[PDB]
Amino acid sequence: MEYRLKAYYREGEKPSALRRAGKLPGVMYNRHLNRKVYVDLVEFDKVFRQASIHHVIVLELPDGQSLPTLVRQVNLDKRRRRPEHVDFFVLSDEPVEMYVPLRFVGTPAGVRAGGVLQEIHRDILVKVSPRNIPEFIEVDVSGLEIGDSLHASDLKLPPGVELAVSPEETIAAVVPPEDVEKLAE
Amino acid sequence: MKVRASVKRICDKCKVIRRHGRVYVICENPKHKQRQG
Amino acid sequence: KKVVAVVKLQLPAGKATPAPPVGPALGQHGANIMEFVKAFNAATANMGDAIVPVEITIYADRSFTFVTKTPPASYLIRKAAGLEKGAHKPGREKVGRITWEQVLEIAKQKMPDLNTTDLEAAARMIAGSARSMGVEVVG
Amino acid sequence: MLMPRRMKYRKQQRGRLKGATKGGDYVAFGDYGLVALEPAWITAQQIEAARVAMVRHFRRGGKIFIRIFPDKPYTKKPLEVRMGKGKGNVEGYVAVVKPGRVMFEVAGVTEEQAMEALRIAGHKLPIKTKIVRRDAYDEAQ
Amino acid sequence: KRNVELLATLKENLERAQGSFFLVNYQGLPAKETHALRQALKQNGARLFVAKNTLIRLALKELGLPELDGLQGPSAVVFYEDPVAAAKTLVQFAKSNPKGIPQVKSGLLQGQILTAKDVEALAELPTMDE
Amino acid sequence: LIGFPVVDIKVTLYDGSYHEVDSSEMAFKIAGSMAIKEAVQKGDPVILEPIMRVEVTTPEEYMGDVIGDLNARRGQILGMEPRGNAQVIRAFVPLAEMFGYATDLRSKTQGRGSFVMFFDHYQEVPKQVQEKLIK
RNA sequence: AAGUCUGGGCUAAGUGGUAAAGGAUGUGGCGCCGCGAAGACAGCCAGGAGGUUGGCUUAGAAGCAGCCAUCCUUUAAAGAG
Ligand SMILES: [Mg+2]
Ligand SMILES: [Mg+2]
Ligand SMILES: [Mg+2]
Ligand SMILES: [Mg+2]
Ligand SMILES: [Mg+2]
Ligand SMILES: [Mg+2]
Ligand SMILES: [Mg+2]
Ligand SMILES: [Mg+2]
Ligand SMILES: [Mg+2]
Ligand SMILES: [Mg+2]
Ligand SMILES: [Mg+2]
Ligand SMILES: [Mg+2]
Ligand SMILES: [Mg+2]
Ligand SMILES: [Mg+2]
Ligand SMILES: [Mg+2]
Ligand SMILES: [Mg+2]
Ligand SMILES: [Mg+2]
Ligand SMILES: [Mg+2]
Ligand SMILES: [Zn+2]
Repeated sequence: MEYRLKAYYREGEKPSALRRAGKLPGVMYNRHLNRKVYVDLVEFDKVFRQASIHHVIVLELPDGQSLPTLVRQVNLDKRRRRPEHVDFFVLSDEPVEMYVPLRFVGTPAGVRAGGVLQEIHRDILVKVSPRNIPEFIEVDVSGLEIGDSLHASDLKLPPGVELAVSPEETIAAVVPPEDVEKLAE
Repeated sequence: MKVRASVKRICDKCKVIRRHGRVYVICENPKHKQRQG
Repeated sequence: KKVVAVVKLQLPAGKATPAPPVGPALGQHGANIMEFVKAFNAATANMGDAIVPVEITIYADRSFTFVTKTPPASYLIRKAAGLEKGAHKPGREKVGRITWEQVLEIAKQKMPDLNTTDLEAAARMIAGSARSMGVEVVG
Repeated sequence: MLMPRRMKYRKQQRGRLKGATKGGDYVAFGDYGLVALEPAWITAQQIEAARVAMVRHFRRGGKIFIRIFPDKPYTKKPLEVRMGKGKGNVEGYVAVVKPGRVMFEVAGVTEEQAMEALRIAGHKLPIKTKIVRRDAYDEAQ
Repeated sequence: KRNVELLATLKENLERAQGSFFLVNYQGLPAKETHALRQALKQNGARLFVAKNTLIRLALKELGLPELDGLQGPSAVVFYEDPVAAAKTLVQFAKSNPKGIPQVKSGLLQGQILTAKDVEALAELPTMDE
Repeated sequence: LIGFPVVDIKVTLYDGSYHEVDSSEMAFKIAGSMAIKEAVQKGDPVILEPIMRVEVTTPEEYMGDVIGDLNARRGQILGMEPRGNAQVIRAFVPLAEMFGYATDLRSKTQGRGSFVMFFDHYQEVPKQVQEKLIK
């Protein structure tokens, strides 16, 4: 849950040359720094598929530095469903704005009754110190029946960790379930 | 024998064979007998 | 003069007519087939209902021999929870209830039929058999 | 089936299928997705069939989302007339789709269930289409 | 790799609670005659230890790894181990040899056994209650 | 629907008027009919067909085959008892499906079974039968 | 007219030398998890069992019409099949 990934420095190499040779063009930045980097596709993919934009990844640069980051954006080539480039946010002791996995706890009274829980948000936006990223945030959705929902305004929130979006924003809902009976009409 | 462009395993004993350039399906049940054609 | 057989039946209470399975598999006994109407409804006429199991053996001079078990899990529990039937849909509607120590005494009725020979093991069988029907156990 | 409630204009010129999906490329709602492998005006009765497939599979049921909507009116001249005398009569609606688009999404359903539905839905469509499942890459968008 | 481990512990446990474990080739017995000639050694061999049958492969890594006199009877074939010491047995090997040398064509067939901690024998173990 | 008798209804009479002069006995007959001819027309009419209470007597070799035929003839089975041993199977099948039965029965029972059959009641022919009949 | 030219690889259909949805133990090459000498996969030798016909539902649905539930027990194991 505190990931590492090798990360090297590119200068003038073509993104195409790189992408070809199994590597992933990328950039790492923050308000003090900006640097063009590549990672091995397959290695990033292994990490990233667990980490996502949620958990720190740590960049082992050839120079020996050990940058601790967050994946900010990841550009996909739309034709091939694949990653072309990654944005690496280099974290700092200041608090930071980022995304927290929401784990939905419990089975609703609306599921189990025929229907369906639509997790609108699977995570949420959060202002927070890097030093306390709550790798999780549990929400109880057992009280939800069909036609019921749940907004940010709920949501327990460890400390601290304040929200970062309107609490007016809805986050899960239970909606009714595709009926073949509903069909003929 | 069934003769179609879609030859498939129909039940759990259905067997897919390649014979003399042709894909067949062969099975205990004889309705299942396909030939690709 | 038909063979030595080991027959296994399941007939309920009352209906003691010599029709299948009391006929083809029972002709091989030369059975006093109607001696069961009276030698069965004599342990089950104070009771009335209850399927009571039975094994019927024949030998070499054409006579029959049968010995019975004890009324079903599902049966014993139905007349302890104020019920005629089960619960239609096991899950959302319980139509009776039973304490931890009324299942034990039901578990004490079925003690010489089972796999275990215990009470805590046995009563959870009764307990699982209450979930099978949808009658909550008064715990 | 599907079509616009209202339109600013009733017939439109034909345009062109160059290129990958403009957007709409990542899964947003459900757990599984059906992505178009090729360009095609998918027609509404098509979309509709695909839906009906999946509800019929699920029976009851989960949730199907539809991410393409047919809003291009399709013209056609009446049979056996000649060129000229104006543009033809709108006959139905279609949705312009380019490879990488996610067309339909499913949620609340077994993994076996999803794939099989999606398999069927593809069969009702005039193009290649791989099934996809929600990833990290999707939620990074 | 695998649950094969939490059964070496099992058999280690039930072996490290004894010193006189026998072994039988519990072959052809049905289910009706199985839960008999097993409650049999549960009302003749204390606790609930008739046979603890488990993979010979591991019950030689069991006897092997406690050294437990490397029970080399021949843990080939159907091999089921009669914990006669996780019980209270003695001439209770007769509890075995009656149910089996009658209720079959060879019933609870005896193979290897080691009493106190000394390796018993073949028929001399099978005649150790007759 | 197809001009067969109307059965199974409750005819409530209430309001009305008269004339010491114009009105008559005949003049009220026509009133009643016109009333009823619209009653049974404006209220979801439906075609009932007859249904027979059937007993088939079969050597029980033949049980399933027979019940099989029975359901397949749009029937609905009621139960099974022994007789001359021999067996008996009771059923409601629509009469429309009992034509020439004796011969399938004899085929399905090796010419060893038999049957009796009686009108029991009427009921709503299937929505997919009814509207074929309306020709 | 000029190489039966050189080195690596594939293809077995005369594919090359006429086409699509789709279908396939064709053939090669990758990659990812999985089980495996604490003995896997294949065959084959045992067992595969109780409470229990689970409750409900038809006249009967006894593991296998179908609607619920899917526990418990001896157990090496064994599903309310
Ligand atoms: Mg990849
Ligand atoms: Mg086909
Ligand atoms: Mg074969
Ligand atoms: Mg044009
Ligand atoms: Mg455009
Ligand atoms: Mg078209
Ligand atoms: Mg012309
Ligand atoms: Mg036109
Ligand atoms: Mg016109
Ligand atoms: Mg298609
Ligand atoms: Mg994918
Ligand atoms: Mg966008
Ligand atoms: Mg050459
Ligand atoms: Mg060459
Ligand atoms: Mg060819
Ligand atoms: Mg050629
Ligand atoms: Mg050719
Ligand atoms: Mg290939
Ligand atoms: Zn087959």
